[PDB]
Amino acid sequence: MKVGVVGTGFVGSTAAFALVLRGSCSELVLVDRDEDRAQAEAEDIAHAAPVSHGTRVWHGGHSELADAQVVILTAGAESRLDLLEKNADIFRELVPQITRAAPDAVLLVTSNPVDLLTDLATQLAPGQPVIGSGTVLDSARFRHLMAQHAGVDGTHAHGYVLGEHGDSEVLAWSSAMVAGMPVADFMQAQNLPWNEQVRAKIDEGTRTYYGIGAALARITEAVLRDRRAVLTVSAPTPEYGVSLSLPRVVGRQGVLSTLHPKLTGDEQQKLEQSAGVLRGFK
Amino acid sequence: MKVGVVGTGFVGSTAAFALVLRGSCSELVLVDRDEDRAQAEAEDIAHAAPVSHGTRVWHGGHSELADAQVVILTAGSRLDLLEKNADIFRELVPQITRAAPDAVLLVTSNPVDLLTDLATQLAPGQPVIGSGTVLDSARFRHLMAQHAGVDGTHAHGYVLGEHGDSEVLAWSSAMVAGMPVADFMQAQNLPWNEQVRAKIDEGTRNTYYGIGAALARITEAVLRDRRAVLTVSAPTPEYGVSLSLPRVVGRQGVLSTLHPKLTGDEQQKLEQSAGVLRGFK
Amino acid sequence: MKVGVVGTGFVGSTAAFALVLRGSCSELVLVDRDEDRAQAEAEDIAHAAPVSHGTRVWHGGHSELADAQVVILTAGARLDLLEKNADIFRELVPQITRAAPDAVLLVTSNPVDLLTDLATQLAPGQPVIGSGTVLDSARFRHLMAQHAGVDGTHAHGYVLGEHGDSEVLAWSSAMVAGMPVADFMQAQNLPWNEQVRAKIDEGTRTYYGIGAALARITEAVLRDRRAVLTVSAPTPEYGVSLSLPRVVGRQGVLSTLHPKLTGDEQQKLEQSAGVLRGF
Amino acid sequence: MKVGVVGTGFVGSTAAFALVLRGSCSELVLVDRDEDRAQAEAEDIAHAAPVSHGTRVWHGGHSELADAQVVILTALLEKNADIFRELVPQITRAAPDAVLLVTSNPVDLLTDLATQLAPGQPVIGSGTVLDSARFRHLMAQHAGVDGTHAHGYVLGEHGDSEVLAWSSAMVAGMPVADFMQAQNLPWNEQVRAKIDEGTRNTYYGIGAALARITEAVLRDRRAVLTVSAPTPEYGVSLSLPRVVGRQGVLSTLHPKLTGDEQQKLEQSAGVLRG
Repeated sequence: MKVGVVGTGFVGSTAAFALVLRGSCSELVLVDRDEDRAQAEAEDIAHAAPVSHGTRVWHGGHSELADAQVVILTAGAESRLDLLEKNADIFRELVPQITRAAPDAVLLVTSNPVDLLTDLATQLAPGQPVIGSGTVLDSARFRHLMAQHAGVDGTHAHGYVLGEHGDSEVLAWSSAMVAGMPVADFMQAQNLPWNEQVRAKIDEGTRTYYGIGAALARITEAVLRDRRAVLTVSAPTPEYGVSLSLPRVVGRQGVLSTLHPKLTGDEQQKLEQSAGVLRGFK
Repeated sequence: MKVGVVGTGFVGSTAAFALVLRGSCSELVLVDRDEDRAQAEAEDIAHAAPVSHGTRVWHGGHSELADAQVVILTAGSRLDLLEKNADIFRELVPQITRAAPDAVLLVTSNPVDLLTDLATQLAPGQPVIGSGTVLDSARFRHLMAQHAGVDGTHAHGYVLGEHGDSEVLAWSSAMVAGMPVADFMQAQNLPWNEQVRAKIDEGTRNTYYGIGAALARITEAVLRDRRAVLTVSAPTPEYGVSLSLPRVVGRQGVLSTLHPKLTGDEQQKLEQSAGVLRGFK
Repeated sequence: MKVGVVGTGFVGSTAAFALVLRGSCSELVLVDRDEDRAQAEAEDIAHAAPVSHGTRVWHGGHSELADAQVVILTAGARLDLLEKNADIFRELVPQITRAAPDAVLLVTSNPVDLLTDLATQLAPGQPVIGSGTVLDSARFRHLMAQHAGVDGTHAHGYVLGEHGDSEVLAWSSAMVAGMPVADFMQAQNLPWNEQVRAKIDEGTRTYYGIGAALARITEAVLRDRRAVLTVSAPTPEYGVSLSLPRVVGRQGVLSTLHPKLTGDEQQKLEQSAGVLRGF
Repeated sequence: MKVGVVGTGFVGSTAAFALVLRGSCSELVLVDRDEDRAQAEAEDIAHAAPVSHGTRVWHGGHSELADAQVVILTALLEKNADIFRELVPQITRAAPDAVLLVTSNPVDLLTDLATQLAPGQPVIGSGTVLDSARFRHLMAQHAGVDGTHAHGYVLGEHGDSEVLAWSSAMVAGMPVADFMQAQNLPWNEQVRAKIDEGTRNTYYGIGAALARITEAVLRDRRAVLTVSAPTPEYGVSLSLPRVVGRQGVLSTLHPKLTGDEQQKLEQSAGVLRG
């Protein structure tokens, strides 16, 4: 199981560290324009590998991505709009280099804006699975906070953050669930406080790169182990004409299917306004 | 984090193996009447420890359980098994309470439900829990998830009541990816019907790897105070017996009980299940 | 990463349990003549996989070994004992080579040494390894470490030769924290004598230990770990398959490291090899 | 198992991240003068927690270290002492039993200081732990084998003045040189000089190393680590190989060095006395 990360900024290297401490893969290659930085991160992360499951780590050029199952594209560079078209330029340079070396690797895009850059990466790489990290972390926070308030472990909480990664994203309260009940219903049965204030609180919370680092590793593990995990990753969503975060089953071949949630009229509305924002910039 | 397991039959040693392999605890004591088997299983399991986290394994008498956070009690006509097994418990549980009065007692011997009742009275003022239907609930989830084409963590569902032929599958509350299981099958256009459900029901009602691993999960829930929702067996006043329902489990043991909303039929089947146990009790 | 285990007696199933619970592989197949047992143990072990890294577990026929990186051959039923398992091997190994021609083949049946020789014959052009003295070497280390009072990673030592009573403990190279064990024991002012050392030698000479060892060998291959393991392989200097320390990786044994032994240890070794030369 | 970290600079939060990712402990408190920083990272890190270990992570103040088994102090020496003089007593206040793991530079003297401020409590510094680990990793890499089969210590003062004990360097139970000879791999003053550099040189390695030291404590493992502690045959706090457990340093293993090796060591000892 071999993984490459392109761009060893903070996100790339935190993800690489997470992958290593976790034993997610057996080979990990760091690839960056600033070779030296790549060199230094690789060598520092190396002396960390878990005995029970070591990982060859090293830096190299794009040709080293040879046989990567997953490549995590973290490369990136004032209006959101010229962050957008700087990174588009960087992407047009890199993605073809990636496809050249690892034509079959699943491409995991994380640079901001992730949704639009996932769209770009998709067109620059038509014959490859391309996925954006999208709202994965935020969905994870949404669940973590609900579970924290319910007094139960996080695996017992279900909930999605949908749409555009950012202020525009939508919390699908309508589908939020704890121990197999709608959240309101769990809170009531447990005589715990639930209301607009508590939800509003969670809302501000849902919205360092450790969280994203770990998340990127879980998305990667889902692929590496052909896992069919449900993750709200960003992908081209034809109903909306743009790449967006919805829940998607993820495994070795990337996105295996997309299950659009049944939203309230108000949630569905925010979602479409979200999609509009992205349509323009696109 | 210290764990003791009493009675080193297959279940106890398989659990211990699971505990050590996952690094669940840093200290593990095997306690058995047959002090040579105990020492063998302890010296053998001792080898299986994972570097990235080691565990000190050894065998001892009941005094060695001192300061254990969890003790797994595996020592063991149904009615014959039961009383024969109750006698053993009346001997052992007090020796356990002697050595570790504030440890969580995890009962796994069959019949687990009634023996959890017995243990609870032999050891008042100490958290007591039976493994109950934990493994069955897990199978139930695993089978739905496998049929849904999704990882098991996205499946929710309980097996309630008596551990055995009488346990109830709470279909009414089976959930996948946030939806009722059928609604999810309808959304993925996967087959869902009585026969699919009856086949899962067979796989849920069935070598001790499944139970060993579950035993470790419950244990880890306590050691790490994780607030895991597990269908473990505890005395349930509404039924006057110890049976399995979903319970939040943490360091102090059962922190609360979540009585699920069942269909008439299920509640009916649960009460009959409780009757059977009152009958032995 | 896919592994298939063949023959689901206690060793194979314990090995499978260890692999699953540590997440050693993503994909695991149990294959046995007794397909009912295989199905039972596969369904049970499946229920036992940690959520982080999951493993798809199932049972099947030999054709299911398709694309295994490692196949653990544990099938088994003295000259007679040997002649019965040889027959079984002559039936199975070619089935394995059929479906998984590039799998590393990890032989554990007894006698492991001679059967590793047989399997090597039956499956040329494919890495073949026997579990040999891997577990024994681990106990040897564990027991010294336990007596020295330091974690086991800081003990070094090999059990060489024939798996069994004839196996050789290479005391002459035993090491604790980078020193010869005697020197370590003296520095820490602990007892070291013929009576302590024979009690260790005793604990060195249920299947949890071997299960976990088999997993470790398998993980070495799956991850290409370049681990030094005293596994069994044909050793031309002795004309038989024997346990020596070997660097084990994705392609199996990458090299053999012949240890320096005392004249006495080298003797016990060649005596050990003589026997096997008989079979 | 409870761990707290004082000071959530890079070394602190990378150490905590590593603890949380490996599920090394169940509770983890970040304690910092800058409570806003401590708050997110507790919140961000909240998350890298694997499901099947798993850890409660939060921010708070010194009182919140209560019942900690290990406290990692990551919060120049001149200034850093004034800070220790304020914090260590606050730590000893709340967590009197905790093993005190000092990591700030200079870690050696700042360990001696902390030992002063906190008697009757195990105190150790991270010392040369990371460097001993690089040293071994680089030999192993060159030998073509896994890191566990390499043995080697970096001794003395953390920094430019530390001693690689080439005299006891070992691969697969042999002297590194003897292994490279048997394996037919190049070994020559040049190769070693390269290793030397890499050995003695971003906070991933130190983060992971801090976590491994913490786990040795938390799990009472009896691990041999080259941590810094007051060493009475040098009058200063030094890195030697020491057996480490739940009660901190259980013993000290003074390695047999060449005259030239013991040379640099004793030399550095004095450069320490001030």
